[PDB]
Formats: sequence, structure tokens, C-alpha cells
Amino acid sequence: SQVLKIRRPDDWHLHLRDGDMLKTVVPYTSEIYGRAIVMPNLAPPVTTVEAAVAYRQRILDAVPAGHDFTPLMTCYLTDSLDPNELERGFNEGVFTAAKLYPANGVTSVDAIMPVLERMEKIGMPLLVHGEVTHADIDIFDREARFIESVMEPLRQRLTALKVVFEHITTKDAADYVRDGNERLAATITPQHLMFNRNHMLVGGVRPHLYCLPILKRNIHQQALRELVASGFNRVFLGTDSAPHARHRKESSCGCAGCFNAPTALGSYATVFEEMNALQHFEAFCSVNGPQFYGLPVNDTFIELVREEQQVAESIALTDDTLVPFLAGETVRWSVK
Amino acid sequence: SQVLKIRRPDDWHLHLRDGDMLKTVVPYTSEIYGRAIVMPNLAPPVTTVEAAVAYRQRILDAVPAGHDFTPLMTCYLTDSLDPNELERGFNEGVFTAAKLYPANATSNSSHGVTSVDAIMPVLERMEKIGMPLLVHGEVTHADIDIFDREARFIESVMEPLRQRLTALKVVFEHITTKDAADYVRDGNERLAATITPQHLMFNRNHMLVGGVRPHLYCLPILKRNIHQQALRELVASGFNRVFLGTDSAPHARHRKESSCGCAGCFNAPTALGSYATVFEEMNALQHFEAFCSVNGPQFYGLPVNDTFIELVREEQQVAESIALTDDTLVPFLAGETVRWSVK
Ligand SMILES: NC(=O)N[C@@H](CC(=O)O)C(=O)O
Ligand SMILES: O=C1C[C@@H](C(=O)O)NC(=O)N1
Ligand SMILES: [Zn+2]
Ligand SMILES: [Zn+2]
Ligand SMILES: [Zn+2]
Ligand SMILES: [Zn+2]
Repeated sequence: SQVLKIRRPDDWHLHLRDGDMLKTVVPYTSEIYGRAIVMPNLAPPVTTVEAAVAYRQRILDAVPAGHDFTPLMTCYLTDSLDPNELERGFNEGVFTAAKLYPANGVTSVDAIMPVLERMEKIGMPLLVHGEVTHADIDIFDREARFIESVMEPLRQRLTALKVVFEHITTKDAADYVRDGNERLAATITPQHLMFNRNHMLVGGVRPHLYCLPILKRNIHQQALRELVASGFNRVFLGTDSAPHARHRKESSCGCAGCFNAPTALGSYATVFEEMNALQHFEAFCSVNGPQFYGLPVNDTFIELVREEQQVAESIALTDDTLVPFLAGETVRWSVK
Repeated sequence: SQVLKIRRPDDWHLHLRDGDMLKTVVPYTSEIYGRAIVMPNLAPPVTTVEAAVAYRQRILDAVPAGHDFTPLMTCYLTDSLDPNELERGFNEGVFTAAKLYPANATSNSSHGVTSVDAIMPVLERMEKIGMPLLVHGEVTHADIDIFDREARFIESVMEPLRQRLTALKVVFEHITTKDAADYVRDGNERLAATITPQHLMFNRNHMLVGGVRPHLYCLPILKRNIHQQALRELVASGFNRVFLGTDSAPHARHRKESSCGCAGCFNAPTALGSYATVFEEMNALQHFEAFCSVNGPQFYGLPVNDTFIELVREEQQVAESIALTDDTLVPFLAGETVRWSVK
């Protein structure tokens, strides 16, 4: 019965893959979101303007006629990337931002200072997967350790640099972001709002809930839920929809990533509704991101209805299937 | 190449399953171990003397010609279990011990325990007759973080139980935490523990970094490195109320590598050499025989084995998988090169 009309959303953190997987997955995004930040971690990664232009065209080839969807491309930062290449792509409208992945990506921030300094000067946002990767650091501590040892030093060095702390998963990061300045923002996925590590590990191991940064303790989940529900205007929708074929997930060494594009928007609506915070929902989906990136808000509107839809058990691929996040379950809100 | 000769070991915590899976897995135990504690979590559970007798015989049927292997059977504790049934099984040599799995208010009375308070008549009987209680010590309340469940058990159940029943003999099965290590270390002669090879060799990072590894997924869940190190130090100290219990817990490959993978490591094929590797790395090989072959017997009041086996420090590759009638079994350390093997 209940209907919720919002400004059309965007997705500020998306993996579209390539090839036949890209053809399969893009329509789940393009049918809903006006734009999406398309991450650059292809094999090999998108590190040149030329590669980004080609990738962008493959994505557009795969967008059904009638979907008004614009992929916003990103550069994968590498220790050796030429700052002139990053800037050229930016000037051309090809690169919207650059993405910093930990080594096991970038080995040190120090190795890429010239690039980061260029980004700071030209006003290019830096998107950060914020985890340290030393073998001795427990996997649940890697996000927290990143804040102290990399993020805060980096932001102290480049005080004009705009940073998105991508897919934050901890109370540590939530507090860090809440207390930061207008040059620091974050994205949060649906899974890190809806679940905690118990949902991945109790009663069985659930690889479809296995993603990076790893699901944390409930106290962390609660901190993220309170953050979005507070109305804080520098957090915004980024799904980290990260699809893998079923048997790449269900194997002796399962790939990280949740394929949440089909269910994310309604999943977010449920969280906000639960937190008694639907008045902040549009801003999270459709306003906060644009503001941070200095892009206009979308000028169309969509509707969500609170009618329970059943999530497909699987989606066909050329070879194998794709298991969506919440496969076989129910979502309380769906797109009208 | 170096040789380690020990009295024939026993496995104080084992899952043998049933049917065809039992036929496949028993030889990996019977070739090496003189005795094993056979856990009772079949579907349906072993909760009667008659079922334990028939199960013991199915196990015996699957032992290869010439292996000298004796299964020591256990009773699954449930709300509806009659203390007279348990006592009779004990008195007749059928039940060596009884096994308490985590309580759950939704448990069918035929299949489990709703709360420990609700099975005090049976626990009092075990105390009275000197039957050892084997405890899977986790609390499973939905609002407890899975990594916290063992420590919460110590506080909520273990300590109060042992204060209530001061003569009760308890083995804290497959301990995984420094909490449990210290607790057991500081206990009396009526408290012991078993430790698996996976909890000595690995921590949760091994299960979750670079990929999710369901063949390392087991209960109680792998913990953070500080806990793994405490376990290692406990065994390496020569503490004589910790002993070998593999928790070898086989599931078909398709049941492990699924959207909801089953908990358990099939480590019977590789456990003993893994334990040897750990003791060696801890410079504690002088304590290795006792852990494998003496401490368990002393705790249970049974004789130490009088035959010997040899481990050799020569590298071998572990099978990638082991055929079942349908599907396959992936062993602990599948495909890896291991340092010690049985001669
Ligand atoms: N997060 C994930 O679990 N997966 C992402 C990578 C990423 O965002 O690190 C992927 O590309 O597979
Ligand atoms: O408690 C248990 C049960 C066992 C099994 O599979 O039977 N597997 C485990 O991982 N631990
Ligand atoms: Zn990431
Ligand atoms: Zn991502
Ligand atoms: Zn157990
Ligand atoms: Zn067990």
C-alpha cells in the first residue's frame, strides 16, 4: 500500500565487470540509477584515458534503449601512474575520480604523492578502499588500522583533497567521517547496514555475504545504521555491487563481493524505515552524492511501494549462474 | 630423515557419521588410532543404549581386516533422556561418556537440551557414577557474536555447573580461545580439554583473507591469532590435561562448497602429522607423545596403548580429494605438502 516517491538515485560505488558479465549486470543498475561510479578494477585495470573511453562505450552498448544511464568512470591508481594522464582524463570528462586500492593496487601513498597532489590541485575526488593489508593484522582490524596509519596522515598532508571513504564498515570509520570536514565523505552498502558477521557465519558459512571490507561485529553495524539515520549529509548510496559467477563464490576459496544491484534500493528503504528515518532517505540516495561531487541532482523521480517482492534464486549467465544478494528471500520495498 | 616413535595414539573427539560415509572415513582413523571417542550427533542422535550398540557394530563392520581399533561410544544428552538409560549404558560398557551440545530453547526434547538447568537430574547421575561429561562449550543466543560464544559459555554455564556439581568430570572439547586455555590451565584434576589440529595451525585470517575458505569453517569458529597462540602455548607447556581430539568432521564437497557451507574439517587423514608439526615448531616435541597417547587415557582412567607407531619427517602430498559413493571428500590440507607422515 504505502508509496514513497524520491528523486531518482545514483550509485556512487559500482562494479560492472566486463564482457558477457557486464551485459548481464548493467540493466539492473541502468533501469534505476541515473548515474553510477564505475570502479576500475578490471583485469587488467583501467589506468589510461584510452582504456576508460573504450570501457565506457562497452557499458553504453549494454544499456537497454530507454534507460537514461550515465556511467561515471574512474582511474585505478598505481604506483607508477603519470599525473598528466590522470589530469588529461579528468579534463576530458572521462575520469570522474580516481580509486585507491591497498596493495593486496597502491604500495604506498608516498610513492604516488605527485598524483595525489595533482588531484588535490585540480579538484578530483579520491575514492579509498581503506584497509591495511599486512599479514599480521587481523582481517577485522584492517579498516580501523587504516584510519590511523594512512587516512589521517594523508588528509593532514593534502588538506584540500576531497576523499570518499568507500564502503565503511566500522564504528571507527563512522565516527571518523561524522567528525570530519566537508572534504571527507563515505559510502555505505546495503549489506553492511542490514547484516553483521553473525549473518555470514552462524548456522553455516555464507559466501554470498562474504565481501570486503568484511562484515564486522553488530556494534559496528549499529553505528553505521545510526550514522545514515541521523541525517548526516556526507554519507551516500554506494552499493559495491560486486558480481561473481556462482561457482566462483561457492568454492574452496570463494571470491569477495555481493551482487546487490537488483535489491539494494529497497534494502536501503527498509533500513531507513526501521531506523524511523525515511525523511533522510532521498538525500542519502539522490542528493548527498551529487553535492559532494559537485554534480547536479537528477531531474526525474521514481516510486517505491511497500509490497513484498521475492528475489530470484539465480540469474542466468552465458556459463554458470549469478546468485543475487538475498536470493530466494523477500524485500519489503520495491520499485513501482 | 628424522623419526618420531610414539605409543599408538587415540582420538578423544571424532565424527564417524554413518552409512557409506562411515565406510569411507573409518579406515583413516582405524589405521592409526587404537581407540576413539565416537560422537553421537547422528540424524537422529544416539540417545539410547540400543542405538549405541548397533552403531558400534556398524563401525566395527567398516574396520579393515587387521586394524586394532575400538570405538568408545557416547550418549547425546537431551531433555527427554532418562538418567536410568544413561546409567545403564555406562554400567554396561556401552557409553564411555555423554556429550552436551549447546542448549537451545527451541530444541525438540528428543534431539537436544533446552537449558542446562533442565537436565540436572541426568548431570547429577553422571556426577554420582563417575561418568565423564564432554562439553561443546558455546552459548548460541542470537544476540551473542559468534566469536564471543565460547567465552560466554565459560561464565554462563561451565563455571556455575562445576560449582554446582563439584565431583563432575568434564572435558572442554575443542577449545579455541585463550579464555578456555587459561580456564582449563587453572582448573582442577576433574577438568580437561581437547584441541584440534586446525585451531593450533590456523586462525580466522586463514579462513577469510584472500578468499572465504569453507574447508576451514568449523565450530567453534577459528578465532583471532592471540587465541591460536594461547592454544599453542598450552600444548607446548606440557600441561597434562590437554589431549588429542581431532574433531574430524567430514561433509561431502558439495555440502561444504555451497551457499551455506557445513561446519567441519575432515582432518583424520592428516591430523597426527599436523600435531607433530605444531609441537616441533613450538620446540615442545618432548610433550608430543603425552598429548597423543597418555594424557587422554589418564583422564578417562583407561590404559595407555602398548604398541607403537612411527612418524617420519619426510615430505608427502595430501590427496586433493577422497572418493565417496556419491561426491567426494576434501581432506584437511588437501593438495598440500606436509612435513611429517606416518611410516
Ligand atoms: N568488495 C568486494 O568484496 N569486492 C569488490 C572489491 C572491493 O570493493 O574491494 C570486487 O570487485 O569484487
Ligand atoms: O560441533 C561441531 C559439529 C561437527 C559436525 O559436523 O558434526 N562440526 C563442527 O565443525 N563442529
Ligand atoms: Zn573496495
Ligand atoms: Zn568496490
Ligand atoms: Zn563440537
Ligand atoms: Zn565434534
